Amino acid sequence: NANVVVRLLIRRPECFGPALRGEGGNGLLAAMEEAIKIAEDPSRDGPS
Amino acid sequence: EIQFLRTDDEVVLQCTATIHKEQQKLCLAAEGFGNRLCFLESTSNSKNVPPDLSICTFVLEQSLSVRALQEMLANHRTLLYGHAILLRHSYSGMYLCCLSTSRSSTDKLAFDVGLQEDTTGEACWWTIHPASKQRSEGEKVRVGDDLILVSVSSERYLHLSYGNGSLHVDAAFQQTLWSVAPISSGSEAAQGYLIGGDVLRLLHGHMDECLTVPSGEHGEEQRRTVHYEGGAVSVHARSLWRLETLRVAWSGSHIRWGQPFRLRHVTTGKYLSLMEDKNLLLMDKEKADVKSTAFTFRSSKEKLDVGVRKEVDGMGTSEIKYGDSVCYIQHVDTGLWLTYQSVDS
Repeated sequence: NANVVVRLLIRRPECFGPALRGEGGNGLLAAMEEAIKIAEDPSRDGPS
Repeated sequence: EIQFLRTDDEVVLQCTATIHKEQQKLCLAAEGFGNRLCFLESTSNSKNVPPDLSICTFVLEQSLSVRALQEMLANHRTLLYGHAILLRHSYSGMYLCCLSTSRSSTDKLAFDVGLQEDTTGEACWWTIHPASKQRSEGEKVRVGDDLILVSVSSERYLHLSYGNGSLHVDAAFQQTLWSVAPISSGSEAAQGYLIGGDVLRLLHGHMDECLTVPSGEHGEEQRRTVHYEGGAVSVHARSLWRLETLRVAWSGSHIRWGQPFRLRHVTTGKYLSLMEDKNLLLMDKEKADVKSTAFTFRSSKEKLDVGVRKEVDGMGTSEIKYGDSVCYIQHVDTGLWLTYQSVDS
């Protein structure tokens, strides 16, 4: 199951999100810091 | 009928590229000497510039199955889909491989396709997969079919990348369809029997002359002109010409009488051509425009006007043979018959 899932995920790289996708996607650390900032700042975390 | 690729045929990997909303045909090439990385040569405008099939060409060497592959790395066959094939560069002698280096522009998981000397390792081995539903896994591969090549070591595909300003070939997880065209087969009728894409010397007299260019003093314009010389130039490399057929597919076929072709000076790299006011002259690759660089061999100097024959897709009959057969070089367009100025080394 692990091998099959890894193969499918690498066949479809969009599953990793905006980051980790490449071609302009930032690193995992940058994505996590950006998400922390988004959570801290309203009007980007909630609906408003 | 339907011919099949075999473990000794000479083939070219071709891809279709549509940029500026215009489809172009590009062939994988690799210099090998001084540059391991592979690139693409556009063969669409063969009438405007010559393609360098000499480095664009490859040869199939092995078609063994994957089980035997991993087995014997743990210790005229026919291509079948799913087999592990070995592609050897005809000129350099190295083998197509998936380099571990990652030069690809922000592709991360993609690699670079190049040439490697050692056959050992799964990197040089590629697996053929059907392009569409016409073919089936395990079925033998046929001439003219489209292929998907999968690297064993990296499990990526030979991918044509448009991401950079130029088109690149990289081993990525996106797949591009490659059309395989044959140049030469394993028959190779006897010896002699002039074959397209051959390096040869054109000797005028009783093995006492050679068509060469002035090269003792160097100089670009000195190399530019063409003359006849006798002596050790018959052994030097300045008297070597490649006979390039005007077609891409089956360019390694036997050359027949009346077949147009181009003559390229091997050392200088420029193509011999006619300009009526200044007789023969070499010129650059860019300027070779068929009408001026197209020559042909005639058995008899009489104006038979045989015209154009049907382009057979295969080895063909072996008309012109080396040494014994006498040939007359005739310009395809003007119809002139070479000759020497007989100026009184």
